[PDB]
Amino acid sequence: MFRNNYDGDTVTFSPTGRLFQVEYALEAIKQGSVTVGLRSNTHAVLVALKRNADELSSYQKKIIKCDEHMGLSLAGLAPDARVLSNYLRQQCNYSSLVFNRKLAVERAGHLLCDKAQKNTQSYGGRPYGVGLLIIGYDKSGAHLLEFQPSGNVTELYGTAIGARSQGAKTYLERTLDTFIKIDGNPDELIKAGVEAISQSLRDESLTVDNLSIAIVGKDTPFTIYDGEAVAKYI
Amino acid sequence: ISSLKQFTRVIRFIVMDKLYRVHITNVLSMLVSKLDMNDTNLTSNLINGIVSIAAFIPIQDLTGEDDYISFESDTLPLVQQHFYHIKCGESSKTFRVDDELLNNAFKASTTVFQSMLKVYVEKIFQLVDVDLEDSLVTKINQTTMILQESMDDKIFNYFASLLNRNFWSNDSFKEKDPNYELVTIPLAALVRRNNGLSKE
Amino acid sequence: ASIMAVTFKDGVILGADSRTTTGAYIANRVTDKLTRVHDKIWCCRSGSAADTQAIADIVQYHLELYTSQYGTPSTETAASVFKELCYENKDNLTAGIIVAGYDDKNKGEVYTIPLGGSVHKLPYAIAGSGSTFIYGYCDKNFRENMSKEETVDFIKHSLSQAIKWDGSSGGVIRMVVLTAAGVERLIFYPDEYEQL
Amino acid sequence: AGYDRHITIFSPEGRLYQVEYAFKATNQTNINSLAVRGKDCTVVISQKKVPDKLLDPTTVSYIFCISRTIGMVVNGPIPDARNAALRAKAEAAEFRYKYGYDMPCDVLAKRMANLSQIYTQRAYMRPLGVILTFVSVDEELGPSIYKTDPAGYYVGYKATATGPKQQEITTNLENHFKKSKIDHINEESWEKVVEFAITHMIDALGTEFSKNDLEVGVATKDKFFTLSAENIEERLVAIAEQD
Amino acid sequence: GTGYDLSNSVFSPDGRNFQVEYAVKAVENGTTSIGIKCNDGVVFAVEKLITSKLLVPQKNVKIQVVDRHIGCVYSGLIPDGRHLVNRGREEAASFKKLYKTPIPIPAFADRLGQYVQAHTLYNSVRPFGVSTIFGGVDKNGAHLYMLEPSGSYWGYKGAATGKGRQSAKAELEKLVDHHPEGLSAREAVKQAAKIIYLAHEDNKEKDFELEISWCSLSETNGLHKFVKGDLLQEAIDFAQKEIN
Amino acid sequence: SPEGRLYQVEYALESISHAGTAIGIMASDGIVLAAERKVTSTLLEQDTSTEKLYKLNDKIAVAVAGLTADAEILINTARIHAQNYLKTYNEDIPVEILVRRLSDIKQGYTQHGGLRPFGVSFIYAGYDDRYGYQLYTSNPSGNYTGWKAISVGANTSAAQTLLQMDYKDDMKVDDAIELALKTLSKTTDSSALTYDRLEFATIRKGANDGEVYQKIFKPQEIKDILVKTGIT
Amino acid sequence: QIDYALTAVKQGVTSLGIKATNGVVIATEKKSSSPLAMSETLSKVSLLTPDIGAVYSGMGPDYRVLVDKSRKVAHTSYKRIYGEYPPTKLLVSEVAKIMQEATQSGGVRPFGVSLLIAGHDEFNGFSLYQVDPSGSYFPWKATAIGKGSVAAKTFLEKRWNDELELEDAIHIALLTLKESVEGEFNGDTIELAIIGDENPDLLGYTGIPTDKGPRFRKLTSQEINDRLEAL
Repeated sequence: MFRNNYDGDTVTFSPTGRLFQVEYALEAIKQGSVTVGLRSNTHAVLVALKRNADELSSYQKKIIKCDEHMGLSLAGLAPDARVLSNYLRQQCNYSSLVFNRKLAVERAGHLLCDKAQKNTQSYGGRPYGVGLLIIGYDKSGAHLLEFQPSGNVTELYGTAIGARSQGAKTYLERTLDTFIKIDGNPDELIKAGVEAISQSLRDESLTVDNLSIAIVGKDTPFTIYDGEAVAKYI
Repeated sequence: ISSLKQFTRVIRFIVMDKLYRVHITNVLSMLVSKLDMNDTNLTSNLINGIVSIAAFIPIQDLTGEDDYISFESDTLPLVQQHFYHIKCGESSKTFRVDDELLNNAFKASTTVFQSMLKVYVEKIFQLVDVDLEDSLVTKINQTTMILQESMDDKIFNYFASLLNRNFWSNDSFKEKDPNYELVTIPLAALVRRNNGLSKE
Repeated sequence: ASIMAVTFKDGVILGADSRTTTGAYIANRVTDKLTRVHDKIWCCRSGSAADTQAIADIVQYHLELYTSQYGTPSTETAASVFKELCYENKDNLTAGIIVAGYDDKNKGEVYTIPLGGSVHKLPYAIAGSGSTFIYGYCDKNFRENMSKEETVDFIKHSLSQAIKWDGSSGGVIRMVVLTAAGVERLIFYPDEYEQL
Repeated sequence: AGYDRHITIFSPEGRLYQVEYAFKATNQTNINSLAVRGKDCTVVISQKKVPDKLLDPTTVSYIFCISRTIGMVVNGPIPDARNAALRAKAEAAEFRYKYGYDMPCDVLAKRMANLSQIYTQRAYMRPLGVILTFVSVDEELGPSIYKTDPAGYYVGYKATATGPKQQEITTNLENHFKKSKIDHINEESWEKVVEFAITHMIDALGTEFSKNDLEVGVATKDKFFTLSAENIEERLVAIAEQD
Repeated sequence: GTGYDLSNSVFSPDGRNFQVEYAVKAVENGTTSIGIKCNDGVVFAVEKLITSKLLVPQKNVKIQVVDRHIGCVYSGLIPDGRHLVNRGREEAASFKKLYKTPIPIPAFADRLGQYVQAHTLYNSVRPFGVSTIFGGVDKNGAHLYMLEPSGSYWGYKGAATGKGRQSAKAELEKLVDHHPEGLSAREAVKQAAKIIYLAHEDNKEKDFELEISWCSLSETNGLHKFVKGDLLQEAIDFAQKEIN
Repeated sequence: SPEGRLYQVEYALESISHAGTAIGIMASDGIVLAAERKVTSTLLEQDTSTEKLYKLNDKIAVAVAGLTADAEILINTARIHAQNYLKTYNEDIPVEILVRRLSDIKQGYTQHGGLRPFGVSFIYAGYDDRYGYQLYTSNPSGNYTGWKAISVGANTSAAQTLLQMDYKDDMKVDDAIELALKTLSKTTDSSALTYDRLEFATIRKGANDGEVYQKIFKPQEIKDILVKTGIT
Repeated sequence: QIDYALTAVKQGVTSLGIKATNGVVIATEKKSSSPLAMSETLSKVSLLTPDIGAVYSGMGPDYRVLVDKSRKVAHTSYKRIYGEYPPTKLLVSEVAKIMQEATQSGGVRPFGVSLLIAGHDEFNGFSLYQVDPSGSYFPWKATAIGKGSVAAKTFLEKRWNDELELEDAIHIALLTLKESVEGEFNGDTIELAIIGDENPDLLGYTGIPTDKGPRFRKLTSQEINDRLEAL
């Protein structure tokens, strides 16, 4: 068989130029449930598929509020998102107190990139192991970002991360010119987010307990719809 | 390191099966050039290969002047085709080649001995300045002396004017405390074979 | 103390008295209040001798090191290193300093750092205890772009007065001329500046 | 296991493997240098090799100005040279401030060699792959040339050489102080001492130099400065019109 | 035994720090990025690859600005570019705060040099995964620098790094050959756009946006503005014409 | 620590049965200490060291069997505890308390297993007005024990036997001076015992009153009591 | 690991020490790493206090930074408290403690030197000590360390009596060094120091009769050659 000598920690470069410990983390993303993100010129939506343990247990929350203008969804390691979603919650709330200024989305991207990067220079600590779709309406429109644990944060119209992420990522890729023109309609942009996350399900059936949706933009502050609130989209 | 031991404990047998033998010139001139100056271990395990190939092979130009010759055009193309075949699940029994082409490949394969020794001698003088020590200094002198004995006068008389040449014009005995052994002895083994070289 | 610096056509000139007093007693009557932080960047000290000395000493360093790495220091920079020390340490210092120097681009440059730690670029600046008496003479008798000996005279008179009227000022009058052609140290004695 | 080859600890025969290797790095640039004493000057010649046509020769320097008085020339990878030069440029500014006189050549060397020693005795820090050649015209000792190495060693030379063809250059000098039987080069103007330093290097390397293949540093009393592109061509022109 | 290449501070038997050489490989396998020094400034250019159709056009900026008058562009691990440019600014603002003048290019370079070089000193921190091209305009004209993971840095007339390294370096040498006095601030921009468009054939699989910024003593009065709108199409259209 | 074993300890506990050889005998009206000196060269300066017999306070003293540079690190800190218990309670420190104070530092490494145990084993001879004369022992185990007579180091198992034989409770001090030398008849790898291979000490009922003198023997004083039989 | 450092000591230039009745002497050779180097710029025999000197065998640098750390400890831990300088016995103790800590501390290797420290304190008289990398230290009538260690140590037993005048011990330590010498043998490749009478000549001042000057004197390039002719 085939052993690896350069995958020990994060302070170690593979001969071909690769940080294996990071490539491995980037894979922890795909070890958690699927979530989807998309935006028009006036709104940004998130759809996540909360996963449960027994028939007898609650469902893991997959979307977290950050400020009244910005929120994110997670696919991957939960505690790593609790830790990052919290840091984001702070900067947002500091840009509010010191400068009385809603923290730009483009900037929380730049700030998380640098936060995750720190965990790939250091001996001892493992990299972050979760992916984040981040949404918000800042002074510059609607916005969506993809946060991989490598540090690479990228701004998009839509994407999807996790278990069978590929079903939606390919729907959105074709729907592009259609949904980014869903301005001034909120109910219709969610109808789309949900018709995309459902390409990534097998014979699987969205219910009031499976579905988690969040939205934000122009004159809608970041709100989260779990439970019965989500029924109208099924 | 494993698949270099697999291959060494089996070199002598490859020199026989009239198909594999073709590869042996290539695999050698590849080992020689891949002789590392930082990895003491990889080098000990390469010399293993290099000396085994020399112990069971005559360093000789076997071309009857047949014009098509050349290592490319005639050997390389075949070697790659055999490998492509072997790699895709297929075995060597399924591998069909003309007894004409496969003997062109084999004879043309015995041309590279000259251009490869210029690269072994180069790699020796680089090793004069390394903290490789003892066990491995010796084993390297065996490879240089075995390589000599498996040489026809055509090739040897070249190897000689190449030690002679490089021994005088060299920028290779700096570092503190050198392994002179690796270069003085291979000279003595030239004079063993050709006393005439001594007078001068 | 009692010090000033003036710019002109060819560069900048620094001037001072030489009298450090503790009380009514002149502890030293030959003080070198013109202190050097670089080839052609000098200062005028006034205030605590112990404070102005310590600072200039520490600036002489910052600039010797700046030279090592980054090269020759703008006159502007010398000033910034002074301000940074004086301002960021205001609560524990009593020093009023005049930084003056010659580069080739701007020629004559002068920065006065009052007590606060503020910094003010000017054509000429006076300071030190006995300055109060010549704000009048100077504003009336100063001109831009003076000749070398025109400026020596302007300083000799201004300082001849300050010393007449101030008890905390006196000694000899020291000058230091900073031009392209080099550093020239001046001295004028009492038998001379009093008869003016 | 076999890990006394990776950190600054003792092999079984009292050897510091990591230091011996560190030395091997000082050649990795492939520049040679030499230094000489005058009646009252000091000179350092280094080679300048600019292969990339995209480079700017003016930024390519292995000669560092450490103080008004003190010059340093490094054999070794550029990154390590600068790490050392910056630390010396600052140990010598601090020295002037704390102690009131300019920092003397041999003291700066003892202080960098002391430093170079800690690296040689602490697990976690690595020595630098550099050999620092320090020159000056120190106010007490005269022309000075002091060299420190990754080993922690320092000592003062009549003249010296460092790098790849080090011993070819060294043995040329040895045979010219066996012959004038002194500790210096009896010429007054530094110009003739620079010409001499270039001469005995051409002789020893068996190649000619152009105004672009050399870097010259010079120390007189009260100054250490480096020669410009042209200040060298003049020196070369004079060699060629007598030799 | 061996194992001389799993630890960062560690000297190979013949003077080499292997972990650094591996990082250079990560540089070589990333976006291609260049710099050109003209007669009164510098021009910078980068290749932005387009993973999918969903990446937003013009909206994932790679070129970072330092102070007001300095530009940085890097090739490789992008987050390491950011961590380096951050320490780059903390440094350029330490300098300004104390010495008033905004930090001189050569002095800025020496400061990055030491941060990087100092990341090659202990077994417990890995070198940067970027070769960084940076420069600007100071008291004495224009300066272009490049700085690899080892800490090495020099001043270039032009520079490249990235997958399309050897390719750009060669078109770059072509201009330094034809026009020794340097290009015009405006021309250098048209040409940088050519050179990126070419060094893209070494990565022609995916699609790309161009990104240019510059710092010119005549065309942006010493500051580091980006190249946008009409002047950007000016050059995108000049590349298309020298690709066909 | 596999079967309930203190490995890094036994390591050093048996490194002790190599170096040195020391003895302590408690008489009814005094105490005695004694040691053999390490492999000596002709040129080593005999009189200076006092290398294996150290004074701790005017009323306490230890014999060492172990690494010298290692015991000095201990003794230095024990001479101090002595003086802290003075400056603090204005009474001389009680022997057991000093012993425990060390034993506790020994066992400090026998557990915070991030630093290396102690060479060295101690015999302590001391007097305090709470428990007459005392004799104690200190292996790097951390344990201490009471003794009417004891030994540490090479040939330990052997002397413990002769000691058990010739000892009587009514013993005087001079009677115990002999028993100590006498039974470094056997336990001596050097055939024949000299004054220079020795170091000696006593804590008697004073050279005068009802009090307590302490006495580290000068070389000559040894060649004088060696005179009583050993060599003559 | 301490054992490997003692091994770096076992090679590296020979050095020695001899105590007498009225003085101590220590010497080593100055092996020139080149003829280009001026050997006067490096001192193998260093002053610690004006009553105490030291010589080594082994790793050059480790000696330097040990001579420095050593001078300082003489002040920081003695002179600044009691107004006197430290006694040989105790300054030696404070150096052993310094090296013994490089041993038992993590992240650092012990020093590659054995030291010979010679000196005179008012109460203990003359004495000569050896200090090993292990942090152990022993008192010597005379000994040697380094390569020539075994040859010279044997010669010293043969030639040493406890009635030596210091001039006799200088004579010996020159012969002893003549048999081991690696390079040439003169005043430029021998370093010799003594710890003898008080040298008022070398105080630098005159006016207090209670302090009389350094006992430590380092023989000049000349004084050596002079003795080697009548040798």
